[PDB]
Amino acid sequence: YVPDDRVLVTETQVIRETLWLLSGVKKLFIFQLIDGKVTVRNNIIVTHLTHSCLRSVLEQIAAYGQVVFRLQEFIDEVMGHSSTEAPFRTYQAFMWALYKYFISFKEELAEIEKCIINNDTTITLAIVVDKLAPRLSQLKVLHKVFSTGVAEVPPDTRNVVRASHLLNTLYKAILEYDNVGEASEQTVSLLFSLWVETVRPYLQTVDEWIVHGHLWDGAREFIIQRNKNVPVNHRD
Amino acid sequence: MIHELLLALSGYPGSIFTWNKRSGLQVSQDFPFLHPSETSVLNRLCRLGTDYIRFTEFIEQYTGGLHGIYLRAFCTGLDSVLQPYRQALLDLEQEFLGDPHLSISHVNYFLDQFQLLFPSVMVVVEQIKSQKIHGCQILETVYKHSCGGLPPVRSALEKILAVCHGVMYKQLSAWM
Amino acid sequence: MIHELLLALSGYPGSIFTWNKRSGLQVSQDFPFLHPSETSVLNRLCRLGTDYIRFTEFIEQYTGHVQQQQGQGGLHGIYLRAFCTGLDSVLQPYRQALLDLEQEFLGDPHLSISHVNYFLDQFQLLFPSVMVVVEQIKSQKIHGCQILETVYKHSCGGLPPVRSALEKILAVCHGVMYKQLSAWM
Amino acid sequence: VHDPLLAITFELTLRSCLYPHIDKQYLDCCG
Amino acid sequence: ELVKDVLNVLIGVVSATFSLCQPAQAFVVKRGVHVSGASPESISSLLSEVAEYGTCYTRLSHFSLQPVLDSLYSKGLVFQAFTSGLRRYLQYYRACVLSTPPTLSLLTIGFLFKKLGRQLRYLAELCGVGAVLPGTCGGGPRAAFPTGVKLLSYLYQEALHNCSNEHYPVLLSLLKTSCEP
Repeated sequence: YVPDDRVLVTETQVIRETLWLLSGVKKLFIFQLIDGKVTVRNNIIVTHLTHSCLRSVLEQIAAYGQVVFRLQEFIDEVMGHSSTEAPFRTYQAFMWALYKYFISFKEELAEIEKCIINNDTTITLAIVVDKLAPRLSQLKVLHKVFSTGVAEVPPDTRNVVRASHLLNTLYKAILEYDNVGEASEQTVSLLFSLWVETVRPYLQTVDEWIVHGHLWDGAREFIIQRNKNVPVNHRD
Repeated sequence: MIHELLLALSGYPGSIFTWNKRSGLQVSQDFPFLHPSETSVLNRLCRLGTDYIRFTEFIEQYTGGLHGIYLRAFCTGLDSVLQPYRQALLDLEQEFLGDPHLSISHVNYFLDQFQLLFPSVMVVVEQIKSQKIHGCQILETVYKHSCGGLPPVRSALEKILAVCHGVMYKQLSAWM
Repeated sequence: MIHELLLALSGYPGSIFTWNKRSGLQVSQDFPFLHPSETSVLNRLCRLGTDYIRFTEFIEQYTGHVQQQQGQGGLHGIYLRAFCTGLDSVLQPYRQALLDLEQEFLGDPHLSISHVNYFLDQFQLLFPSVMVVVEQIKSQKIHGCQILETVYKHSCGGLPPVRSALEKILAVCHGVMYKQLSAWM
Repeated sequence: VHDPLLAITFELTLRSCLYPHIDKQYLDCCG
Repeated sequence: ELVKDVLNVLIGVVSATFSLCQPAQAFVVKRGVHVSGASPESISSLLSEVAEYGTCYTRLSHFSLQPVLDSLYSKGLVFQAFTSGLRRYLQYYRACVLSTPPTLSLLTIGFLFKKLGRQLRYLAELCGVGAVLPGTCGGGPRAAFPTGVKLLSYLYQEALHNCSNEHYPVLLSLLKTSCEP
């Protein structure tokens, strides 16, 4: 048999690679991405790990890596980094809440990194993987919500359709997870926070139009499109 | 070996412990490093790991066929019964990191309390799959084995069952 | 690779971070000692420093550079000066954030770049948003009070932090508008 | 106003404490 | 460690320098170029901005320090009042420079003093002397500073021009003192 050349990276370095991947980072030597599909690098070996089991766990992290990468890409697209005065105003609220969640997740990853760098305490792949288990539970639900709200129709031409659809896939999935039980109460709380900080723009538009009496929206965001409001006041 | 196994018992099978649909995690090789008969010990131990992949699959697909909110609650409970089986595989590695002479039989002994909870929860899960007990009759198949008699699996199925009542006490508290 | 980061983000390049006017701040992209994983993180951080340098340049260009000596809204104006005055004060918390970072790095001598990424990730979103606000003024040569509208229309941004940040600037510029109204009226 | 009343399986009922705001606003506005 | 010098570079010292000379030919501030002791180029550049503040302090301090001498025929009584008020400000600026902690971090010193640095550079450019020798042009121009009613009026038009900006209190104080004669 002919042995195959493999990089022989250290197991400790692998957790550092996983941690920066789980935070917003690209072009890591582990988890090489090719077409927006983060995939475990073909040849990595470690001392106290066989190739196959290492591939299996690394792929299992990379599956979550794809979710975090796509959410980061969406956030990047609508952070202002990129028309003339086209504030979507609901996609921005949704990404803002998503960003808050990603900040807290990044804080937990930062604490783990600090523990990894300076101590004699052993942090290995199994320890960290099972330590992030509550966050990993959140990420899959978040991926489903995003993959239905924003990726249902890939061409996604119309804008009022996008806004209504996103609000209506949050209001629906909260009902779906409302009666799963009182077992964790984690998923439902996450989804509810997303809903509140995604409906804030619509209800601001409401309250403004309610008391100040002038409907005020751009990109045809709101559902009662005042397409005919421009000239009708002339008729009396 | 003692890290490949302390991960193969977890989800990730590896080359040594090849996974197969008909039977899961059966290492089948003649190895100089392992003692000849240690495979048999490893087979008995891999029953536990095989079961673990089976539950993990089952929780994955939920949370035409089976569907409901109760399969989104039984599986959440099946995560909690398995939580002390994850922590108890972390602790094994923590001990094995330091002690360099400790052998497989400590894995056997330490993970021997999980050869009573798991086999008799597996019959519950295969019952729920072979018979499409989708709705409120899931409480029946949990309460029918919760009488039990083997205390590890009599309290395990109790943790599972109480969650299902947690769903039923909000479905029948919205109603009342 | 640690203290140099704070220097560059403070907005003065080092040999490791070559400033080119075209590419802003840019890592050399080739050092055998560091693996490519950290490079991308560094570039992401450098985007913020690039925006800070561009901001400081524009501010220096149009505020206090002359004793009021071609006067024109794009070129000069009390409102333009007010915008610069607001921009630097809105950028002040970035200054304070970098300051607290240096204190904590004095406290601890081995801190990963991810920690810096965290503590600065809130400005990572605010700075790009303000960039278009300045960019439209430069491109459209916006004149006089029309800057007030230009910032107001981005006051409907769906980012609450960006909204409050720009609101501060509009308060400052409403300062000068109210001031000119305070003589004629 | 939604958030204060929020801060004190009851999800539809949670939404049911957000409609009386519209009802009051319309009650003042029909006036 | 080197920062102690920089703290006193805010004041006139010799560790860093204000050679009263033609910009960058003999005019100098101590710097390490190419080979240096634990001083990558960026450190020198940061020291260079603090140096800009330092040169402005030294030039402005000379401009105001030069007293009437009791035979100031070229300038006026009102210019003498102007210089007195300016020195009042300079004394306050020196006091803040002193009030800086001796133990402070390298970046933090400059970030702490940014606002006062730009304020002072503006004040320098307000006067011809401070405007002259900016570092981007020689000492040759030597722009004539107005004196008398010309000076008073020039100050007031600058007050109108720069009314709204953060720098206006300084101008108001100078004008209050200057008008008294």
